[PDB]
Amino acid sequence: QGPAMAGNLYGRDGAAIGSLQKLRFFPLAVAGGQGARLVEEDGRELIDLSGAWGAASLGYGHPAIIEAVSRAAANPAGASILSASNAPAVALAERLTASFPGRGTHKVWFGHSGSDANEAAYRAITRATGRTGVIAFIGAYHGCTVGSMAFSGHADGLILLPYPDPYRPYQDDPTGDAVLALLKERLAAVPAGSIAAAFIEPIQSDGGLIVPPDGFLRKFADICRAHGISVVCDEVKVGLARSGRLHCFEHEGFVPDILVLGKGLGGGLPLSAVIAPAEILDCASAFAMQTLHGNPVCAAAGLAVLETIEAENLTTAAERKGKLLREGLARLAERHELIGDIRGRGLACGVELVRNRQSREPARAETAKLIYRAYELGLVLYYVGMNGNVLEMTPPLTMTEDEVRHAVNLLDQAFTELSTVSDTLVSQF
Amino acid sequence: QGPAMAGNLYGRDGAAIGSLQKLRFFPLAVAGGQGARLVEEDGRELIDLSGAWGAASLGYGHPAIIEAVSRAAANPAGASILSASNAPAVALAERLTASFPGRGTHKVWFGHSGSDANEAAYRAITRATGRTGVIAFIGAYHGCTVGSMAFSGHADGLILLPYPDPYRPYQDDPTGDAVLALLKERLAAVPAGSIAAAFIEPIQSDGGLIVPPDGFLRKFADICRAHGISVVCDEVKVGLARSGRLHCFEHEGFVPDILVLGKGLGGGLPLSAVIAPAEILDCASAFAMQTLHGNPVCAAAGLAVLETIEAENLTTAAERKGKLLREGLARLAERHELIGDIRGRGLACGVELVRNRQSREPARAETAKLIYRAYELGLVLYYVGMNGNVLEMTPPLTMTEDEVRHAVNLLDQAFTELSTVSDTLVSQF
Ligand SMILES: *Cc1c(COP(=O)(O)O)cnc(C)c1O
Ligand SMILES: *Cc1c(COP(=O)(O)O)cnc(C)c1O
Repeated sequence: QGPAMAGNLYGRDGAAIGSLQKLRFFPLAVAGGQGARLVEEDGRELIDLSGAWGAASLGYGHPAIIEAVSRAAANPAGASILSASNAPAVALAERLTASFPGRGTHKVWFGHSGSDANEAAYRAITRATGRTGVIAFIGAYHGCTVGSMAFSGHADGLILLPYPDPYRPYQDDPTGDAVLALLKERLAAVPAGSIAAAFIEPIQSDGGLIVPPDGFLRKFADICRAHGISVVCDEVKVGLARSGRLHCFEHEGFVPDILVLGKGLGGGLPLSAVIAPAEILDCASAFAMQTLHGNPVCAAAGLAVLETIEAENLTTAAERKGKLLREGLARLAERHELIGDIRGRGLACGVELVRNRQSREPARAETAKLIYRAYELGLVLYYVGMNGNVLEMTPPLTMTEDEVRHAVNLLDQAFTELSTVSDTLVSQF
Repeated sequence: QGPAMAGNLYGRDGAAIGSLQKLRFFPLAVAGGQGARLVEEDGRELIDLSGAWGAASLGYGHPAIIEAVSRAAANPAGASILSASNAPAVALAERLTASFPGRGTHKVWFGHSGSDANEAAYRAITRATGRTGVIAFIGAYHGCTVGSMAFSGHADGLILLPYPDPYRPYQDDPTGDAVLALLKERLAAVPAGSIAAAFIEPIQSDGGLIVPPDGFLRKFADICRAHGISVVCDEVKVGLARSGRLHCFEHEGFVPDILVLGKGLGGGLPLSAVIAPAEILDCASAFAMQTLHGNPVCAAAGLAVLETIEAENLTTAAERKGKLLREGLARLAERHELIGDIRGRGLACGVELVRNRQSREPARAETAKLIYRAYELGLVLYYVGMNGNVLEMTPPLTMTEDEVRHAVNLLDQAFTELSTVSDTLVSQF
């Protein structure tokens, strides 16, 4: 608690920035970055296996993002989509709609964040249908605004379901059929046509990076469509190439009615999008708008991200580098009993820590200590999960094979030195 | 409705972007910009007296914003304030707190938009106090999200008051004392201590650019403080040098408890801020957070805006160029009877149009036609107001004396040729 520490960048953050928006696990204080590496005020370098919770899709200082943002700042097509059309925003909407199977029928709404986008999707669908009921999952993370929290699991007529977890199956049913049956029984108890939409994550993020059982999401989508319920796929976390296909729903044998994007869409700038049927997004005007929505600098960044996914073959990169990561982690699991489950798709990877592999008892304290030690060793990653025991890895898609190796090595050391981290120091955060 | 028009940038915007977030008055379609001028796809240049609703504080392609954003993109301090401190965000918070009279007691929360910021302020104050009641004004524009609309005038325990307008005074009382008296009588009817906060705009934006009567806001603030009600000053529209003082409340003889900033703070990037007492912003953690909040590119832009306000003496510029604008408009009022009132401070200017100066009957249809004709002539401005009859001028602070002249000349022509605009063409929007 001395003056030198209080005067460093982390101490100044405490004195100037309120705690309201902080989610802090260790005293990471960044002054710069390059590739998949962060540089602290003191000059210390770290590998960022978080990639800013997935937002730094192209890592730090990617030349495509430099080029686009500098170009747009020097010759910006205004500042907004609200009261003018602008070139970069329109080009972006065109590209996003062309990427999606509903390209002939769908349009785009632009926001600043995943929270904003999920709020707008819910508001538009309820307006369009005149119904407010909504299905979502327990543990779902759809945002942290009043409008997006109304159907988060982490609104009038909310039905919340368990998300089927192959490692901890609801009703001991590894197929997830018991969750579908539960949904049917819930729907039987409400008036016909009273549910407007279903929000789903195709890999549950904050819930624990939980890939649902084979077939489950297709079946779920079929139940929704049988009731005329719009299926909204929240791909803020696992979209745009991260899963090893461009859209994560490509792994799951269905196409949603509405696709929600964010995080890495902006490559480190604030950008989100909803791709929805024209009838949904055209049901009102001047209805869900913020002044800087569709600003050209952020639109330019989104174009750069899409262009770079193509130019650097990042779908295939994510699939290759995800296999490499998972190989490394499987080697770690030979040596460290704490590792209970390694899961995910592409470069959305979760590692669940347990005190015993038979019982699967969660290792909550151990996880928090692990990530603190990793920070000390020069690797940044966080945890998530209902039980606080799932390491989250969402590195930049451009992270090199060498940086994947180094991160795995640093993680190996963290696991070895877990214990060394004091309870008091960790409970500060 | 032919293919060439449908294939131009405005037509493509209609086919790809939903109407949900649009607020369109004429078919403005922008491909670039420089200074205070926009360039359409077809190459036509326009003077932007809107400045993107106030957001383009430094105009288009300002070198300070180019330099900052390019620098931060090339060496970004991560992407977020949530799970790391970062250098530009901390420096920004420091500068914002130093600018405010509550510098010893206050901290900062960062958002993407004015809507986000107003939502966060309301959530924090209600959490901190355990009270949800709130005072706001009829006609108030605090945002367009579920959380910011809950106390907009354009929440449980909402008291809404008339905003005192010198041109149309409530109860024929030009001082606004009747509105204060009404407030006292409303407060007498609620339980002691049940109102947490009062949101006010120091010039009402969407309401009609309405500068309140001398003394009113100081008196209002005193009533609030007598009841322990936190005073929140929403300066999203008229803050940061636009009024000819750095903070608009400087004209009004009070200091708020909480200051909300947005729009031009980012100079065309999405950035907002709340400056509030530490006890308010420290009352929770992980409570009001979005992944890209405090990202360094947007923080860098905000630093550039603050630095440029200083380096280019933009407070004094706004006061000088606002006098020049108001002189020009006063000349227009000699010739065009429609002009009923010219008001505002600095470069936040409103011109209210009336069918007759004695009766003050609003000229709603005429206003819409006027701005459409102006667009055709090469000037961009919009209207606002309860009666749809207030031209809004919020140009970039860097707009030159020559561009002010040209805009006034183009407006003179618009007024002359109002009639020429067809009802059908204008009612399309
Ligand atoms: C991150 C995330 C959001 C929210 O995005 P923000 O930018 O934090 O508002 C929504 N949905 C999912 C699945 C997410 O991972
Ligand atoms: C523009 C404005 C807002 C909302 O800002 P957005 O960026 O559109 O969310 C809030 N308050 C006032 C006074 C405004 O002018």
